[PDB]
Amino acid sequence: GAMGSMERASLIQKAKLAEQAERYEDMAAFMKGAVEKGEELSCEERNLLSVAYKNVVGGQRAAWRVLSSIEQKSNEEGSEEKGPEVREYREKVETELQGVCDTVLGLLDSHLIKEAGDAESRVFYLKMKGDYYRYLAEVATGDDKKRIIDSARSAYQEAMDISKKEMPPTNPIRLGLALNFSVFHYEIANSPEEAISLAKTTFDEAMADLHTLSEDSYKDSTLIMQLLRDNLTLWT
Amino acid sequence: GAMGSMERASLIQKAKLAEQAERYEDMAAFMKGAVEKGEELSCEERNLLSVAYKNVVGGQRAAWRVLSSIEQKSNEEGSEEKGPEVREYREKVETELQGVCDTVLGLLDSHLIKEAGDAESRVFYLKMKGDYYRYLAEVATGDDKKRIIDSARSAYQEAMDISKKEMPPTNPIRLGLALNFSVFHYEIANSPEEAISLAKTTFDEAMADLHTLSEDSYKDSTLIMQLLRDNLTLWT
Amino acid sequence: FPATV
Amino acid sequence: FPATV
Ligand SMILES: *CC(=O)N1CCC2(CC1)CCN(C(=O)[C@]1(Nc3ccc(Cl)cc3)C[C@@H](C)O[C@@H](C)C1)CC2
Ligand SMILES: *CC(=O)N1CCC2(CC1)CCN(C(=O)[C@]1(Nc3ccc(Cl)cc3)C[C@@H](C)O[C@@H](C)C1)CC2
Ligand SMILES: [Mg+2]
Ligand SMILES: [Mg+2]
Ligand SMILES: [Mg+2]
Ligand SMILES: [Mg+2]
Ligand SMILES: [Mg+2]
Ligand SMILES: [Mg+2]
Repeated sequence: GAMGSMERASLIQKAKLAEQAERYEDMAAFMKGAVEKGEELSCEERNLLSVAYKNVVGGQRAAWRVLSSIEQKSNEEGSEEKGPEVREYREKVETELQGVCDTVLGLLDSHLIKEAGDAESRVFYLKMKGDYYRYLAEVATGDDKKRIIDSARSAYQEAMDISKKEMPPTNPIRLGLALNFSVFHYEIANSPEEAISLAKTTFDEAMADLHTLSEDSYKDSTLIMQLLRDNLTLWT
Repeated sequence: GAMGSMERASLIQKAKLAEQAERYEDMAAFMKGAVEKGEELSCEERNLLSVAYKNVVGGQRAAWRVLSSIEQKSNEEGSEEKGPEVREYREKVETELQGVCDTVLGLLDSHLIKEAGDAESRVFYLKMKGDYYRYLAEVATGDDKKRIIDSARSAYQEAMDISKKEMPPTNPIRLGLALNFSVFHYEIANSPEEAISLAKTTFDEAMADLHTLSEDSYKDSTLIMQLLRDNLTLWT
Repeated sequence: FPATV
Repeated sequence: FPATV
């Protein structure tokens, strides 16, 4: 790997510089190199890994949606034939997106998840696994679509089971997992009722636990709770 | 070249899709492939080429400035020693930026400029040549800095001479060239008086020629004139 | 699109 | 920074 000769601490330092410079592809490559050193990641390091790939794949998803919409319009009645170029370029972007998702899943499987024993690490990585299978599901149209969807579901479910046992209802990781699993239900699994129920119950249980928190923890939890409320407002 | 097997028209089509998707690296690679077909570029095609590389190098320049500022702060008294990483990563971004500039200059030299005979094409390409030497000058700190600056100046000057002979004072290409050459004087050549004089005279001569224009041409010219005014306001 | 983190 | 096009 191209980062094999760079110190772990230097890779982390440069990931933070890349973040400041909004160079998310570089940030992701540095964090991949850091993971491949083989040591477990601290809380801050897990967050850097997640931020980097979330931003890279987020940009790819936005581009894919623009191209997919143009392609859909091209296949409407009365639309002039323009050749294979729109499909080809949508496929190019799609293949790159799938590559990034496969890279992240590969890091999780080799060997982040198997070494993660604390709830905060294990839930966080399993949430990521669910997220990157969800992004694969967004673009899937073939024979493996059901298995891809099920892989997302299974990862989210394991994360949920641990989070409910081991974390308070206001824990930001538990909240963010629930937010994203609810979106999975709505957008991927054709289960809007499940999405709504999950968001509502998560919000309400968090509300009831806010009284236990410091000012700073309260701010952290309420920020994510607002996103649950925003989605509920969108969906009702 | 990786685009050697793709039709010229397909490369142009995909450049336009990439623009819609805000995929400027892809847009630039498609336009490079189109240039390398060896045919001259139409007005619209020249604009696509320029937009693509302007956006790619613009992002690199923004990142370079963030990193250079951090590096400058690191070399202040009382700043803790943090090792070679900031310099290394600034150098990485710098080298990539220089590579993109060299790529654009290479397309201009092989063989866009030598085949450009009409004022609108030749002035546009010479302006681009000035711009990419200016971006090289922004990061230059060594023995060739003076020659890099002079290469920018020479390209802008040839463009100016043609534009004044062959184009009306409201022509958007003449205006954009003058805007950028004025910035060259202010930021690169340590000549703020020349920058101010050029912006003022360009603005005033354009003002006097607006009466000749259609509504649509008026809108085009006045949009760029406002940028001249904005810079004058910044500088006075 | 809905919010995710 | 100043405006360029
Ligand atoms: C060390 C650790 O476990 N972390 C770092 C802090 C963080 C959880 C992972 C919690 C605070 N935080 C956030 O609230 C935001 N991002 C995420 C939340 C939850 C999850 Cl599972 C993933 C990401 C970032 C913040 C700026 O905006 C809010 C809305 C979400 C960062 C991650
Ligand atoms: C065919 C040709 O010669 N072109 C396409 C149109 C254009 C000149 C090059 C003029 C209109 N235009 C602009 O005004 C903007 N960009 C540039 C202007 C001038 C130059 Cl030399 C380069 C670029 C884009 C517009 C959205 O915003 C204004 C402020 C500048 C595009 C290029
Ligand atoms: Mg070491
Ligand atoms: Mg495909
Ligand atoms: Mg339930
Ligand atoms: Mg051909
Ligand atoms: Mg250098
Ligand atoms: Mg003069």
